[PDB]
Amino acid sequence: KSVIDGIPSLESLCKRAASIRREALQRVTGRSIEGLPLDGFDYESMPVGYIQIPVGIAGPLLLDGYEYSVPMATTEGCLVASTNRGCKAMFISGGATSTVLKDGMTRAPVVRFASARRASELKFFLENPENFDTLAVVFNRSSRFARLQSVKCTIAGKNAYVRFCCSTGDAMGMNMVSKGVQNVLEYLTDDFPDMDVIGISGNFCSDKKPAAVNWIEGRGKSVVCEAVIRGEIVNKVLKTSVAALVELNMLKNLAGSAVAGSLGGFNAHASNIVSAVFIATGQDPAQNVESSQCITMMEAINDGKDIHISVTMPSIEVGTVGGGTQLASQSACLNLLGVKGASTESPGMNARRLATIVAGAVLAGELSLMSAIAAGQ
Amino acid sequence: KSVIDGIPSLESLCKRAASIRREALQRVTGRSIEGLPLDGFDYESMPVGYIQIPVGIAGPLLLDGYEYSVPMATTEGCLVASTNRGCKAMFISGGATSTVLKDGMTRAPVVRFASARRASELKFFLENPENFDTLAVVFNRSSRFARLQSVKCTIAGKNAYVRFCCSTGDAMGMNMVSKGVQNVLEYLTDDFPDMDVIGISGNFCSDKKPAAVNWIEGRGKSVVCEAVIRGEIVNKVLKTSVAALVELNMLKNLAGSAVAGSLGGFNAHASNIVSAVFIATGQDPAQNVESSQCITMMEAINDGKDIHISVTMPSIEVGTVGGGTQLASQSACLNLLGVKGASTESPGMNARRLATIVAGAVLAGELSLMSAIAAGQ
Amino acid sequence: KSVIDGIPSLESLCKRAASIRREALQRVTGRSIEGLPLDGFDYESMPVGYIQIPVGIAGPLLLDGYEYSVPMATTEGCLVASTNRGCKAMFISGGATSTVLKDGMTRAPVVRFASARRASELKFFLENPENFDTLAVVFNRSSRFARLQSVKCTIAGKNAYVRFCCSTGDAMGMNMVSKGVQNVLEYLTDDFPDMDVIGISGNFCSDKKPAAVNWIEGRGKSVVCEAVIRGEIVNKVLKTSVAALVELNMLKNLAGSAVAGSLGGFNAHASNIVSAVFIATGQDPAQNVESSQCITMMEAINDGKDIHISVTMPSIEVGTVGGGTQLASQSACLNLLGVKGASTESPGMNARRLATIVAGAVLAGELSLMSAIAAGQ
Amino acid sequence: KSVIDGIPSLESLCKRAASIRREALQRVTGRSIEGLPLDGFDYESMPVGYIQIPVGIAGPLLLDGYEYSVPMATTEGCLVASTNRGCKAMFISGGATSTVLKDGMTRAPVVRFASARRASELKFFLENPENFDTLAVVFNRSSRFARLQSVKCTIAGKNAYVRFCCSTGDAMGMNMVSKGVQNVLEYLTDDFPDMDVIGISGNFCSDKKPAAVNWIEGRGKSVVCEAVIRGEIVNKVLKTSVAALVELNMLKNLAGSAVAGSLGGFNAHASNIVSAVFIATGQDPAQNVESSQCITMMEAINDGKDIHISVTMPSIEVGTVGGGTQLASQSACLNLLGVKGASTESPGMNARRLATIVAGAVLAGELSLMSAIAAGQ
Repeated sequence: KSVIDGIPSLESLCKRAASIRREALQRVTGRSIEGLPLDGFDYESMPVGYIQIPVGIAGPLLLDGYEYSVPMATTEGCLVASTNRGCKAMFISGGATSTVLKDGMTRAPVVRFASARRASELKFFLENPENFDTLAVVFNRSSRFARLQSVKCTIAGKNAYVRFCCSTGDAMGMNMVSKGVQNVLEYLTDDFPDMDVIGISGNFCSDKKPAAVNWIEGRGKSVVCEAVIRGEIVNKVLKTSVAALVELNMLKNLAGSAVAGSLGGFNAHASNIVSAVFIATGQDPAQNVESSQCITMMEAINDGKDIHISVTMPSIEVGTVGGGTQLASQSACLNLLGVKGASTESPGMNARRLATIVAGAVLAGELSLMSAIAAGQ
Repeated sequence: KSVIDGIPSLESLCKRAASIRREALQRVTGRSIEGLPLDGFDYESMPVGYIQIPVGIAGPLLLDGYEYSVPMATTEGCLVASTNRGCKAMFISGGATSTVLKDGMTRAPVVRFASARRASELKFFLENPENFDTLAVVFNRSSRFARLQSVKCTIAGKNAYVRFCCSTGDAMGMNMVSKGVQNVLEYLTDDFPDMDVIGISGNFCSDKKPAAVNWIEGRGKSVVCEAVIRGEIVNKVLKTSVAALVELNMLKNLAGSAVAGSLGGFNAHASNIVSAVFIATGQDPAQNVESSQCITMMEAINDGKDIHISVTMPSIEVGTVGGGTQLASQSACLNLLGVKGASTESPGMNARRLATIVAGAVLAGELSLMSAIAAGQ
Repeated sequence: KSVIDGIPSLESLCKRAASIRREALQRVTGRSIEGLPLDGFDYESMPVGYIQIPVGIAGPLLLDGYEYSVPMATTEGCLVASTNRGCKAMFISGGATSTVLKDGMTRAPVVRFASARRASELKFFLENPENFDTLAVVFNRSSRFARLQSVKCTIAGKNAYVRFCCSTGDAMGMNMVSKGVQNVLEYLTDDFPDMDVIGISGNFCSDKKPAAVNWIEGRGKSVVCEAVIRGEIVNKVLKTSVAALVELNMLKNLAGSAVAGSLGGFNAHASNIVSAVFIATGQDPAQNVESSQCITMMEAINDGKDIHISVTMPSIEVGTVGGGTQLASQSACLNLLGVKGASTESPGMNARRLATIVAGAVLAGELSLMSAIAAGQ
Repeated sequence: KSVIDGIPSLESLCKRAASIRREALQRVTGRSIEGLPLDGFDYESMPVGYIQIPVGIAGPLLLDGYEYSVPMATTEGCLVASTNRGCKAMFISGGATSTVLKDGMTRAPVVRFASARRASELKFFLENPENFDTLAVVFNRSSRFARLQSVKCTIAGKNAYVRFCCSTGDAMGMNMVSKGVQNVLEYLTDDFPDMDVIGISGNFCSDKKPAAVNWIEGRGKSVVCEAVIRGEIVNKVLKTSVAALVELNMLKNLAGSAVAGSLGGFNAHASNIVSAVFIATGQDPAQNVESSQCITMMEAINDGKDIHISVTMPSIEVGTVGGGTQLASQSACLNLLGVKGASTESPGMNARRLATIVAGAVLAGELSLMSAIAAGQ
């Protein structure tokens, strides 16, 4: 208790230190943090406690022939219940099919020269296919798992925003892409000694921000997920018509988002589902900003009898290794999905499958909410 | 254990039911969820468990003359440590000043008519100042706390996207604005019996999506937060110059975001800080998407000797009543900030103060990360 | 010819001076400008000649009960021919109906203070309804025709972007809104002597740039134009189906523009028609950038038998007085439309009608090109 | 005159026909088009006349070591005069340096399949480097000058937006890229007989619309143009300081455009200069919408003594062959610049040089207007 004393004049004595700081904070603050638990968490895995978010289960989600019980960390029973209704409707409709369209994490440092002419010489150097193997060798010293895929260099005046894209195995891969970029920036001091490195991120990555570069180019896992709901199931189960769902999608998710001046927001509530699964599975909750990017498409097929439904999500940023993924509670949620840790089969397959599951759960959420709106007409 | 049996052929027997579903899920799934705790949570407050996120403390944050210990729910000690460094630098610089520029939650139903001419008659009706008091009376039956502020009606063909804005006291207010919109849509069946209500949300709100309507118009709390760091402190404490910080802000947060095609992403990592405080204080983590919207400005003042730093955040969506805010752990975090529950002084003052604290913590995070980048040159 | 001499050692001796500069330019340049005419133009109305663009006629365009022969200044006979086909199809379909949703030109100076707190005091002052009549009196000294409608002040750090909106009679009104803004900025030196005026335009207007402020808020004339094409005419004349046109609109103008990351570009070729009419009628060709902003909507009506078609154009910037509108050739084109000069009925009615004609011609162009694409399937 | 009769009962008897239609139009319309000339134009090169726009000269513009007299087709003497002031300031500052960063015209058809899985198979086929030479051979039958550079396929649900990029020699190249796309779509019916071609343009090109695809990826000529103005010239000639110009650029062209929600509009008035040169040189005036895309950068160099100024313009769409470029008056304006017709040296060099001249004239306009604003403080 004398430790709490010196309040007078943290960075520690983990749990013992955790306990000391709590009393110091309540004493100095004058505020009770009574309902914030200390006990029940391994702090070895400036902590003062931990918050609790309840995990609900949505499913079974039938995806590429497999059944998933989707963990959703949220306050609202109504989000789990609604996603669950979407899972049931797709389960009797042959389930969902996912396709991974692209897989690579990006980092875009800003560097500058004395002229745009000189900056353009870095661009032409880096984008010359003959130089790729050398840049990749330098980059890939980053890690066992780092594989450079591309370098795109955008010039703005005497500045270059140099977008590196690489695979990172089952890691989300922000630390890996960064080490790789540092290798290439050090290697470049030979042919480019006039280069000033302004920052490891020039906001062209673009990390934890909505950006057209990510919508156009993708970032992390670019995924499309689709299902066909038969007319008879749209009528009997979803209590609407093919026509009403197609029209609502066009008026709400396409025209409405257009009128609102949306960037990547051509969907009903992808953000709700992405956030809940992200927190359950120990992802970075700040990457929900670009991971929720989605265009929902609903089209009449088979002479207007059935509906083709899809979500296209260009920038799902997930990993199954590192960060919050290796805490006990979040690890258990990845294990439920069968994507805990690195892939046995081939590096990155677990993080890819996680991305397809997010997209499948988003498709279920879109079908359920859009059906409820349409049925309520 | 026979309950787990009928697996054969949730919506319950709260904790007792919670326990039953867990065994049913592990048995049916074939997957261990061993490290997901059941015990230690009041389920009365389809749950199968809860995840734990550790809470670190950033501060003291000196804001409008008061000192705050900012709870940050995150995996990374480095985010708390960095935000803490920003708090110290501002604490010796006279602290931060916040200004609330606007406060109101929005909902934008999509309705349609047989013609754009007819849709325009709803627009001119709703936007006619003589009709406001009648619309407000109908709207404000929503709640003791519901106060209609404005109605803006955007026409797209024969469709109207009708944006309602109202104060909601200390509630985030999505349910309140929605009840109010339903009152007005029912009242309108008199003068507009030809009106088809397509949906309570036409994506023009715009909720949990990045949209220019929210950047231009605001949503929830629109806040600016500012501080002045003296040259001598920029040199000795932040290990950089006024010139280097102003140039990095222009090249990274302004030019870089512009080159990336950003919408509201004119900042270094507002999303990181917003997400951590949002989860600590039981906010909706999906509203991080628009609540992270921020332009960071850094300008040389006093003949280039000092630096004026600010964040302008048009759409911070927070409440201190309802949702996750009334769970034990998240309640304790609001109580630390002194903004638990409804305002004693005047309804909405707690949710406003919470918004200013988020903006202050974001300013600290921006100063710390931008200083570290600049100092690393 | 000695004048051309002093080539030796812009701003003049109008036609006489025009002729002198031409020889000086060919002599000094070494380049023949033989095919650029000098004769045939009244230079009294550093000119070296004039270019010629041929004027084709599209119509009759049946709009709000009147018939128009639409002058289109363009190189391509195919653009006039296609727009003409659209006019015919609408002419047998009952013609088009326009609605003016808003009419006001904007200017947004950037001003700054020592703090965001102080900048916010200008915001609250300017947006306080009690101050409006005083601001309007100061503003409206601008002109006989200047009528202030609104002032919106956006704060970014210690800077204010102050958006003034006013009616300007039949003038496009950029010079009028500017004089009015100067009056208000001078009047404000009393209560705001600390205010630094950084520029008369802070790019928030936003003039001759694509900006979400103009898409969301409008600028100049905000217009919707609509028509109904009967199934039998879609089949027999346009050689397609209602279903094919609705699907093409959703896949091309909505989904396609969304995938492209469009701002206000939810249309097939509004820009082609706007540019041609703008140049014919002596408008500012640089304002084509925001005047082409358009969402094209095509919806099945009457149990899928007929198609409702519309264009919604939030920022058509036109005048019938001042600028190029009072040159001989462009005056003749306005006179063809019956909108030459100021309105006899009421100030602004000619410029409003011109805006509805542009929207009608755009609707015709959209119907023709979209029908040709659909029919080509 | 009996021809005008049958008014009774567009497509012709060129000038003879031109004359007939004029009387028919005045008779039927009741409107005089007296000041629209018929005589003075070769109609062999549904015309009813031609408009006249006066051509002013800006320069000399010193660009990559050469001097240019820049033809500007505009109503306002003040735009030519202002651009002229910018040319003088750069002329005594060592002139401007341009760099072409990319050169290729794009077309993006929308095609669809029964599934996103099947659509993804077209993507992987088209983006497989092993298939490139076959696709290029099929594409390049388009023309002597058509050279396929890249194919990027974006999937949205069961739809593919397939972006083809090719060089087109000195032609703007919209017709060439289109023939090439038709070759590839016909060749694909072998391996993809299930493919439905919805349209030759799916708005992902993106032609005559502001789109992030063009800002991020470029379209036509991507150009950067730069100059250094010495402190002594900023003081004595431009009547401002290096500090004031850098601050105005950051507050107006960067922060202001950001606050406005601009896409590619990070500049003062690029649109004004682009439109004037486009019309003078017979370019497509509708392509001003994307050709005006520009970020203006102004940075203090040499210990704050001098200013580095640049424009980066990702999508300048110009040709010197075909369209309006081969009319007499517009041909004379290209000839003044020394870029009339196809390149003798190497195909495309004339259209590239034209693009660098536009960028140089835009830089001059930006320097002049920004200096005038700064000097007026």
